[PDB]
Amino acid sequence: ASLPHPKIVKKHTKKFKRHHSDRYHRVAENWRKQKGIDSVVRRRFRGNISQPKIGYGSNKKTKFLSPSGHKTFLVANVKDLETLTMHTKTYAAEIAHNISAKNRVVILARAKALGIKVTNPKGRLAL
Amino acid sequence: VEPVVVIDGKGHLVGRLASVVAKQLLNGQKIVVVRAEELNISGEFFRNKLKYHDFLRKATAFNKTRGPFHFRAPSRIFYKALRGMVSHKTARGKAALERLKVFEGIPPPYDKKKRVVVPQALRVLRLKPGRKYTTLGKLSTSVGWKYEDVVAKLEAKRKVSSAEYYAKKRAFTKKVASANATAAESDVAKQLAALGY
Amino acid sequence: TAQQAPKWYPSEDVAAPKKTRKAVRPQKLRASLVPGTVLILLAGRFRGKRVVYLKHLEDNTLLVTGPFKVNGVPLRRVNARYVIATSTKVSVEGVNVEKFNVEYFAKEKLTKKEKKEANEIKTERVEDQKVVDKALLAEIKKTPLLKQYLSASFSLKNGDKPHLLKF
Amino acid sequence: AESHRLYVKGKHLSYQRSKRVNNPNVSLIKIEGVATPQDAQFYLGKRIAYVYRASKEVRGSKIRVMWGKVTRTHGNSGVVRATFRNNLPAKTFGASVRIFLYPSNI
Amino acid sequence: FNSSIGRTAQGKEFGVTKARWPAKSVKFVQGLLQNAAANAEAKGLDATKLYVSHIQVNQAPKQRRRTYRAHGRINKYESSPSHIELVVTEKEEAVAKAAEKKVVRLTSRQRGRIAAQKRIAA
Amino acid sequence: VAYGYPSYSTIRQLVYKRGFGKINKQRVPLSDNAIIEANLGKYGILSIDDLIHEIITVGPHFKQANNFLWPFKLSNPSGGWGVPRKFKHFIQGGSFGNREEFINKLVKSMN
RNA sequence: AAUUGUUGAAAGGGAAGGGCAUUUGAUCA
RNA sequence: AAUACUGCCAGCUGGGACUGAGGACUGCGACGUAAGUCAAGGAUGCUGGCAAUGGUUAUAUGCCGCCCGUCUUGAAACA
RNA sequence: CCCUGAAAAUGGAUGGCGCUCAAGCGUGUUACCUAUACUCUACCGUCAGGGUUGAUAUGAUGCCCUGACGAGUAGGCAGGCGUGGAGGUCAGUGACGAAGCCUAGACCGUAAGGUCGGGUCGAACGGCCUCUAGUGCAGAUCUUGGUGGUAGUAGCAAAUAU
RNA sequence: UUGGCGGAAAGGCCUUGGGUGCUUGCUGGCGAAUUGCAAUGUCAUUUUGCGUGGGGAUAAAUCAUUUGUAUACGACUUAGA
Repeated sequence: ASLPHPKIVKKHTKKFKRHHSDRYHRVAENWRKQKGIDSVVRRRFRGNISQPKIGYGSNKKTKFLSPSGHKTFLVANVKDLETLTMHTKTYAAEIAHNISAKNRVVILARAKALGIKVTNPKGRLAL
Repeated sequence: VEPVVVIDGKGHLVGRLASVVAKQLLNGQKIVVVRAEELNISGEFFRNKLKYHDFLRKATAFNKTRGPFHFRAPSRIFYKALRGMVSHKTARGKAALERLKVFEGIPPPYDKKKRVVVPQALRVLRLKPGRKYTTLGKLSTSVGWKYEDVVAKLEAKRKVSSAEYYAKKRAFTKKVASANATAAESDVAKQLAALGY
Repeated sequence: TAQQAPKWYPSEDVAAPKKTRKAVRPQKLRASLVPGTVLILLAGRFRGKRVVYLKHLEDNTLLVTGPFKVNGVPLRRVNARYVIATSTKVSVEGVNVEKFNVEYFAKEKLTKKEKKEANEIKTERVEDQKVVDKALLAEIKKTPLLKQYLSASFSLKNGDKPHLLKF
Repeated sequence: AESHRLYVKGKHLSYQRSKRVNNPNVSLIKIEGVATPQDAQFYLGKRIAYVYRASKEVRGSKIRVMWGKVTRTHGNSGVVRATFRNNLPAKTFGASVRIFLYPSNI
Repeated sequence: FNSSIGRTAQGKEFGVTKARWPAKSVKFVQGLLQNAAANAEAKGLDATKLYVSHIQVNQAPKQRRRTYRAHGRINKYESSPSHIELVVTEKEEAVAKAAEKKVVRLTSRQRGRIAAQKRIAA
Repeated sequence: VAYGYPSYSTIRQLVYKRGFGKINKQRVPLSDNAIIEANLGKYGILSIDDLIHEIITVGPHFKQANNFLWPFKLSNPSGGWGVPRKFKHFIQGGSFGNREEFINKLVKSMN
């Protein structure tokens, strides 16, 4: 139930990790630009990691688009769900982690009634 | 084409043969080299003896057991020549090396198989007439090889056996040629000649 | 609200495609492909088996025959890129191929859910095949060794180079 | 018939590479019986198949094939350049692949 | 933990060359083994098929002490207490029910091929 | 640089293939005579053939005709430069220097 | 978290760690 | 006379690879006397298979890859 | 061209293997391989030249068209993520589970970061427009706490002896 | 199945007589399909365990004690139904 859109292509499907993250525990897996005078990553040698650049972006037509073709929208109540009544073709509901099951079931029922796709249907539900 | 290619070492230049065999092994063809003691190298015997002495001089100072292993057998010399050509450190180079089998003389599992020569690595086809060459067997036995007589006796016995086999094969071939000649001058023969085969 | 509001929503109205100036034209077959030509199939079940080209169907597949008293390939359609046309040719004059057409070979798309997890031919198709092959062998028998030639299957031997072989 | 072959033997030499930089997207295939580009300009556009075998059945068969096509000629020894849908695992530098005769123009 | 320890021939049966004969650890392990045997007997498990299926030794909080060194320096002289746990089980493993059916997906060409083999072979 | 006397055929090929104009300081491709007439009609040039004529035969408005055309961005020669070292004179065996009528082959190879 | 013990998985011819592409194993809509 | 060499064709044609962007019409052209058509300001038609492709991670393979930060013209340094 | 002149200390350098009508040397001619170089195309960002209140229809800081460019230390400017608090709003979430932690599970964004699935867990927490700062760590022989290789190792040998 | 040759890595080769098939050397008959325009369209070999029949025999090493041609411990060398 997605509008006709061009095939989503990603110029870099990998994750940009900080240098020496796998070497030192203090260095977390969050990108930080190397500002050292003799940093090989900063000097962009051959065989090292790749810094994020402006060219690694994505097409604006297929930006913020899930693989199912529906944009992700965070909802918290039935009133929030009513917002995407005439925009179910491009936006998909997503229940946040702070909603209990007693409201999750009602939200799912309303989404089914209004034909709104939910990205997390099996959330906090009995197995 | 052949799964295993047997190459004779007679009258073959060591460097050119080593390059050809290394290229074939990297391509992925199984190669066995026989009679490596008859390999010929350009230059004089004294020249190659001095070169081998210079190679022998190289050794690790602190522990000579960890230095370069100067193998003396002609087959091992050929193997070292090919190893200096193939990247033995990599797994692909290791596989190419295990694809190689170098022997002195004609082993029992290879005497009864066809032997192949390399036309682009032969002394009689590359070296200028009148140029001085040497024998790998003589160089090895002057450097320290100690099995020159054993391989010579084995080669003589194998040559006698192969001569008897070739006498029998020549008799059979003469009989087959006579049979083909008798079968010729027929309608099938004329049709085959018209169609080429 | 976890997310306040999207300021502008894209309109969920589909846009018609622009008019395309891409017409269709009949396929131009190779000069070596002419009805009555002996062909060798490269891909499929009946590969290597030798067949005879009869008619060019409108769906850009050649109508081919494997006359059933020779090698057993049925009257089928074959792609132009999976056939080699040999030099020898047997004419197909007097053999009617007007009945065969695209809707003759109806797929009748198989049912979806009920798959062949475990465990036929039409008498009309058998009749058309017999009618064709009768005249096919009637003409083929005029020249020697064609029957055995077509019964045999093509194969590549050692030392055979296709770029120097005149098929 | 003892022989049932409808393809041409080929050897996977290596990728289109340089002294220190290699490109896995394009490979080099050597064809037996071809020695010059003049006769190498016949197996162009043909489909090359790597037919390997695994120990786990995927869809009823343990034999899996990787498909590609011949793009152009590489060198004067008859070697050709090949582009595959999935690049070869680089462990097959010398493996035997099957170059089919389709699409056939002759 | 066999760095710079002596070698012996009593450990040849295990394939190692460096082995020792601990005393306090052996007594503690034997006591806990007898406790586990008593627990199993109280529960109702016969000792015929009882085997030690799990054991674990962790490091407990250290009992800090003091030592005296040269030039009036104070150093670190604590102990390394052990937290020991073990589980014995009755051994019983004859056979299982294997895996599920593992339904395979068959292409139309594959189905035709198997049909041909069935029709041709007896 | 390498420079030489061009011919009518190579001039026409260059203008047809890589012919680009300069309108409003922009590189607008020339695929119709209307743009050429609009941007050069004051000088009597109104078609691509007229522009080619002004290029081949130097006339009163050759300066404006050349200034209207964007410099041609050619590729590397298809058949190669033909010399082992480009940075040597043509008499010395390189692409550097005047090539006279030989520039036509190089230009068509690069175009 | 540093550190440590068991279970389950992988690798280990004088290091490990990373990037470019893929096979195989595990997992995933 | 023919041929070698160079240059031209707004002469024809065989084979192979990459790319499919734009989304009712607007303009410049051709065929067609005329309806209408077109390779003409960005690819459509038909058909086949499946309901495996692909994402994350480990190993393996071919190639590349010196230790982070500072001082310095010069750092990885035996600073 | 080659040879004597021409002798330095760990064992080694046209990179080596090796090469002799060379795979050495000078010159003449073709084919072949490649740079983040050149030409075209797809996408992102920046700049420039413009169109678009004749609307229900909102963001003219919005949308669209065309062209050109995209390196970089110190440094400047601009656009954004996140943290502790305050105002307005979501008559926001939550003991049927808020915060926190774990999670070679998944999604979005080039990136800082955000979100979902599961386990532990037990009372608070979040989005939007702004204001405020004791607001982001990888080092400073940085301050405090804890923990590893060394390492079950050195050692537990003066003072006659059990 | 009879015999012979081969020790370098022989582990293979030749040969004698019979049996079991095929024989496309030549001439006929029969069936080939509904696998759908190609989707490797298997039949080869490298180990481990399991199950079925025939066939071959019922052994050593280490620790423990001790010996000394031996030694830091290892290890070597011995012995004791």
